[PDB]
Amino acid sequence: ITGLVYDQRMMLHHNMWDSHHPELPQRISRIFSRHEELRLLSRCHRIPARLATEEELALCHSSKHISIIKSSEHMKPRDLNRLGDEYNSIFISNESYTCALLAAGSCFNSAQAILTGQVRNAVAIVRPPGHHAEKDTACGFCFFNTAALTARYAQSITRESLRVLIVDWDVHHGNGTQHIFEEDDSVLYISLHRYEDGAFFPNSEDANYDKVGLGKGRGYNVNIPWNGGKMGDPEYMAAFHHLVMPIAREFAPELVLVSAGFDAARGDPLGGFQVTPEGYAHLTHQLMSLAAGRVLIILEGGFNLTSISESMSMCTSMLLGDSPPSLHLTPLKTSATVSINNVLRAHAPFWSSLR
Ligand SMILES: *Nc1ccc2c(C)cc(=O)oc2c1
Ligand SMILES: [K+]
Ligand SMILES: [K+]
Ligand SMILES: [Zn+2]
Repeated sequence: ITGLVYDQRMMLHHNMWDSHHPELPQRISRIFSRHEELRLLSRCHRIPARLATEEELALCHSSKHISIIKSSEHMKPRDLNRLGDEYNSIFISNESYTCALLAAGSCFNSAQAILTGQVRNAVAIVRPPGHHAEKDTACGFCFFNTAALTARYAQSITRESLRVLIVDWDVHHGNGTQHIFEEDDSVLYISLHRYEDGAFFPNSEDANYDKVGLGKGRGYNVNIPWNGGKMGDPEYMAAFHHLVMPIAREFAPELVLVSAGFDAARGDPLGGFQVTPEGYAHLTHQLMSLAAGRVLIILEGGFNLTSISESMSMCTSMLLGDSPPSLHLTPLKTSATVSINNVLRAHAPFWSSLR
């Protein structure tokens, strides 16, 4: 069966200076409501949220970073503003730390539910997001790297070398996730993201296809960067067909984590892409063929409330075993073919399935 975790307390994190900032509290309540409306909620096993512990945060983050974000709990508005401004694209309220702990702890409980056999797969409707967060810093609406921490947490209750695949289909590069595992061959990081040769957030060449990992982790970092404007279902289905799925099958993960931002969705003001809810359903359904179905979908970005609610609900529908909706309709944009070919050339030395 399918687990679901959601806790309205994660809505308390808010922007006190700009109440229309796109990373809204109602992102998670709208997704939760849509699950209820589509009668998906009643079909799931409800997994309780919990706080991550500071020891658990230290799986990926420095004690300094943990301490600094923790300290924000007690700050007056002026110092919250000052601290937030020390990072790239961060706002902080007194509730932020607690919400970031709940987001992480919720995902640990979800991974635990899967790994103990209580559920086969699970969805986590959480905020604030995580994948921009680095070992030592907050970034891009993210405080702690929830997905990265969850991979380590999974390893901490099974085997240090448990093979974890992280598929990051948030429209942005998960810079923090890449860096945390860059020298690691136990965690395969595969990200699809708008890149625009560095013009798209977070604006680093770290996100390019030629960054394939370091040391023993060489080959275990797969960046699929998009250039030249809007991409959609055809391009994402093709990237999964040619790259994500062949590499994933060869890696043979024992657990799949999805950094599931829905900002590549049709309608997203930040992403500018047009992946459909049906498209996200097919991506989910493909990932379910891995790791004996052990997949945990973790909300990252995604800022059109209707788009993210429809899209994530479709993912949960697939997890629950529903038939994929009818769909990949068009030839690829030429720059997407170039992107896919660039990644294939970059990773053929490491994956026999690409040769
Ligand atoms: N990084 C960023 C911050 C704020 C935004 C708003 C308010 C709207 C938008 O379309 O994109 C944004 C991107
Ligand atoms: K991504
Ligand atoms: K890696
Ligand atoms: Zn994003």
